[PDB]
Amino acid sequence: KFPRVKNWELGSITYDTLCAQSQQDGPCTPRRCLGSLVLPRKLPAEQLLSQARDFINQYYSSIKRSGSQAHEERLQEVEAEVASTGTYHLRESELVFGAKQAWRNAPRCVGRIQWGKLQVFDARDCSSAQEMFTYICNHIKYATNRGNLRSAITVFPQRAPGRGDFRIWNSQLVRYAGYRQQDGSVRGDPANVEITELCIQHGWTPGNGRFDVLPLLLQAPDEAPELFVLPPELVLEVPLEHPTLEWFAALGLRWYALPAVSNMLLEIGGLEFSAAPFSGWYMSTEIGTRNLCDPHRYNILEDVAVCMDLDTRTTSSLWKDKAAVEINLAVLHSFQLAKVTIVDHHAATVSFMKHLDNEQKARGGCPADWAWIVPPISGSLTPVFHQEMVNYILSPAFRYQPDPW
Amino acid sequence: GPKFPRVKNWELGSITYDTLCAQSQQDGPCTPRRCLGSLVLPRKPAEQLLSQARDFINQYYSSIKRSGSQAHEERLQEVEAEVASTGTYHLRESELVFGAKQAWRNAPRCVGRIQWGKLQVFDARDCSSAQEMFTYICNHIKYATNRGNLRSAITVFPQRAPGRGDFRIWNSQLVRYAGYRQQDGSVRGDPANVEITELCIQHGWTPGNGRFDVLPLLLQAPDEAPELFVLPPELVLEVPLEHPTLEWFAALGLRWYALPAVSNMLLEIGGLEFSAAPFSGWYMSTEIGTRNLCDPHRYNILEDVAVCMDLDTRTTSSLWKDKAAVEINLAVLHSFQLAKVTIVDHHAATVSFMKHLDNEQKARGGCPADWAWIVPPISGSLTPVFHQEMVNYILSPAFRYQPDPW
Ligand code: HEM
Ligand code: HEM
Ligand SMILES: Cc1cc(N)nc(COc2cncc(CNCCc3cccc(F)c3)c2)c1
Ligand SMILES: Cc1cc(N)nc(COc2cncc(CNCCc3cccc(F)c3)c2)c1
Ligand SMILES: C[C@H](O)[C@H](O)[C@H]1CNc2nc(N)[nH]c(=O)c2N1
Ligand SMILES: C[C@H](O)[C@H](O)[C@H]1CNc2nc(N)[nH]c(=O)c2N1
Ligand SMILES: [Zn+2]
Repeated sequence: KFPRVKNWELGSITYDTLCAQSQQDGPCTPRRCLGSLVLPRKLPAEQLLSQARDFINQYYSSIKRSGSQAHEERLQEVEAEVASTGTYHLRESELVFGAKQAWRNAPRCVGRIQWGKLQVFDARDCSSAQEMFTYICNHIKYATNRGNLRSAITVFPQRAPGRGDFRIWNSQLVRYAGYRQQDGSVRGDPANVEITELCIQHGWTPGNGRFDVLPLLLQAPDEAPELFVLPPELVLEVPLEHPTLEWFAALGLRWYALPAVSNMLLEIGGLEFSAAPFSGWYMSTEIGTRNLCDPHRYNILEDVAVCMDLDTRTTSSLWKDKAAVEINLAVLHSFQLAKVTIVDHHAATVSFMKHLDNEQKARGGCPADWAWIVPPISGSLTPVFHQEMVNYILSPAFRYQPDPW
Repeated sequence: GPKFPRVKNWELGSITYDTLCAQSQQDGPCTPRRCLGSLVLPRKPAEQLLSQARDFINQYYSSIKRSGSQAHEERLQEVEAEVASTGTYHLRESELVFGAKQAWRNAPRCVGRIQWGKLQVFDARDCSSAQEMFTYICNHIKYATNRGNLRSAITVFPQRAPGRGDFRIWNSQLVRYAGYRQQDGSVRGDPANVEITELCIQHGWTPGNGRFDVLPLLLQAPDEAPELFVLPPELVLEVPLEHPTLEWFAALGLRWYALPAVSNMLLEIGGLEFSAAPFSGWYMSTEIGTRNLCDPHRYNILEDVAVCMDLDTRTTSSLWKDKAAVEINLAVLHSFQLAKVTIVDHHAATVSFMKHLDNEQKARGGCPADWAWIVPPISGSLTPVFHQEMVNYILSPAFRYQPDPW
């Protein structure tokens, strides 16, 4: 059956027919919906072959050469390579297609209007932690681009039958240290406690600030991970200040410009890429609301509210909501002042809406995770709140994977 | 671990398993291929009734700790006999009270369920005219409103009968503002209520022309055309909205009623279907201040308020929507507080729902919850529910949606 999808602000209706191309089951069953869960409980030739035929068919269709000679000779190659090695390799152009399709298909991403514009670095000729680091520095410098950020992915070597994975231990290329203190509390970023402690275990000298940029633990197959410190001039950071509130700057708050995920797995045509770091630019709510205001992140709300002299003693003064708004404004202002790319949650979701329309004409649907797509302040003040969404798994995909340790 | 969904809170790092979902005897709209949890409305008796009935009666006896008893098996026999010979059956009084509370308890879209055990149940199963429905409704509103100190209540009209037509309240709520369609194509009042306004008029209501005219009730007794009834203005408590520091906000003439009372839902118990059974609580302040006032397709006042606040409305990145919504929300709380009318802010409320989650975990092993509806429409991740995973599934008794009577 094809689901009927309504926008409640406008009374408009479409049908999702794309969802019929899902070959992978999600977590819901008719007895119970599990769609607000972050993770899956879950976490041979014939089947690799079919995902591979499917994907190649996807690529030749994409360049409008379906059923051509080049298409059939390419299905033959793949057939022949699997048949004798139990695996195959992608052509650079195909990889480029798969990476953009994997972004296109990511249901938790509100930035997909950008999906066609992705700089793809091929790093499948990497054989050491050393090389990885080199590739990673070039990715950072390219993506950062003096504040004029540009989407990029760098694809390290695929997983292989015999052997350890290429991995980046860090969850992001830039992350702040979180230091567990004696009295139970955390200095710095509570989300990075464990990865901070792993870096110390492998011989990093720690700092003691709240914004110490972490080193990278890079691991080549079956080897101990290796520590690399990023050169400080490569990690663009943005000092936080407020348009009108003068003391805010005094707070010493800052955030880094580049959001680059480095622990997710990229799957294309049955092949898996355990190290394939990707980056775009931040939506300000990610920093203003979640990273600074989550109670299990930097948890700055009370501090800000007090500074604003708000009545902290009760929920009904709405001091939480008042402070959160200024912290998001301070993030937008500061990024705009330091000429670094940022998108607010209204502009972002408005363009997500455009993307839904585009996909509806292009593909007959768009898989989307409503809980992730709707922003964390002002949900119903943005258009996506009012938009129904069908969520499902298409391939190429980005997946989660276990932590290497 | 156990083969029941694992459920995680990402703020505290705590885990539970929902086993309650095992008791669900009704499929929702999702399947392994695609999740449909975000649709408001997905999709659209004989031997079926009996087993729905048996199930309910079994729940009733458990709740009183008499499962397996003689009174329990006799009740079962009594229900079987009745359906054997009439196609239907009837609930004992305390069975209705249990079921009505259990239906509120089961409703995945209600954040207010810490309150589920406290519900005044008005048995109106004797009611036999639209005039009488009106008396009952008025009694409900008086009781529920209690001069500002609101009280949860439900009034249950007679059940669907096979061969006879339904009791039906046409209004979606007991209290609703009119929406008048203009010549320029805009709406004055509440655009949500454009259809029910035009039906009131067709049935001979003489209409007003304000932004906040209280609609009359269109009430339908079995097999009769519906009849029109005007609520006496002294029974509809309203709160004029002001802001604690922005002195001009009172000048906008915004107002809202005290009593949220849903009147178009179907209460199903044991297979029996109560098509008219309006229930009411008190508001969480975001329903008024954020949805009713700021939705683009409702009163849509965000721009007006931001202009008064002298915000830059020509650019998204000034967060003018965000600042104005906050203030409108503070104004809803401030004004209900001053007027001594019960209201709860979205912080207080979501907290009490986390408590309710923990109570239900112990009592029943889980709690059906609709995340998109539980999370408030401003300040989501500032409330603890945002960080709580939730399992959604259908349990009976239940409030269900039903097709509009026209
Ligand atoms: C163009 C700038 C981009 C913006 C503004 C953007 C926006 C976002 C946001 C707000 C999230 C939710 C993040 C969170 O709550 O942790 C997200 C998730 C995601 N995005 Fe993007 N995105 C951008 C570019 C990209 C690119 C280049 C890729 C991949 C090539 C990508 C793939 C993903 C994926 C796979 C997720 C889900 C991550 C997860 O499950 O943790 N996005 N995006
Ligand atoms: C005591 C104070 C209560 C509060 C604060 C409250 C809160 C809420 C809220 C905020 C909603 C969502 C409203 C919307 O977005 O349309 C809701 C929905 C709902 N509540 Fe409550 N509730 C309360 C009492 C009740 C009572 C007494 C009942 C019935 C006995 C009830 C049953 C329901 C049901 C069935 C829905 C879903 C309505 C729909 O899907 O259209 N609640 N509740
Ligand atoms: C590409 C991109 C653009 C942009 N604007 N923002 C992002 C940020 O994405 C993330 C930020 N922080 C964390 C994540 C990863 N979260 C995965 C959920 C998860 C799974 C398993 C364990 C766990 F602790 C957490 C992604 C990424
Ligand atoms: C009891 C109660 C307490 C409280 N605080 N708030 C409420 C508010 O409940 C509602 C408010 N506004 C609208 C509704 C009705 N929602 C119906 C959604 C819908 C739309 C279209 C078709 C359909 F079948 C169903 C309920 C009810
Ligand atoms: C439990 C819940 O699903 C979880 O908190 C989700 C909600 N929505 C989200 N949305 C985004 N973009 N990112 C998140 O981390 C989350 N967290
Ligand atoms: C499309 C989406 O399902 C819809 O806008 C929902 C979102 N969450 C909601 N939550 C509540 N409480 N009330 C609503 O009307 C809605 N609307
Ligand atoms: Zn689902």
